[PDB]
Amino acid sequence: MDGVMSAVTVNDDGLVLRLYIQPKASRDSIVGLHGDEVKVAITAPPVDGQANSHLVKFLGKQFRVAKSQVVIEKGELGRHKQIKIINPQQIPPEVAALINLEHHHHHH
Repeated sequence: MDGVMSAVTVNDDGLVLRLYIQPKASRDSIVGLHGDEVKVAITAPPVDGQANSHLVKFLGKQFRVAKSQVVIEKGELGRHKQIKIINPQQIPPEVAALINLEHHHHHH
């Protein structure tokens, strides 16, 4: 929106995943990843029970963590999503690109 650039935060417990869920796409594909936001299209119906199931899955699977480690801080009923990964086990490059800083400047 202005000058902040967010989408995820690394606390002292794990990491937060804040993106914009887009249900009724056709396939769980991240084709709307923004430099300041993240837009993923899940192929889940307009109901949470079905979407939420996919949500806890996509992460729980891709992150391989746990459902007890995946806390939805917001999005339960909104396109927005704020999942929290406690005791992370596997972090995809996607979120790593902002944590691993793929940039360099002859730093020591």
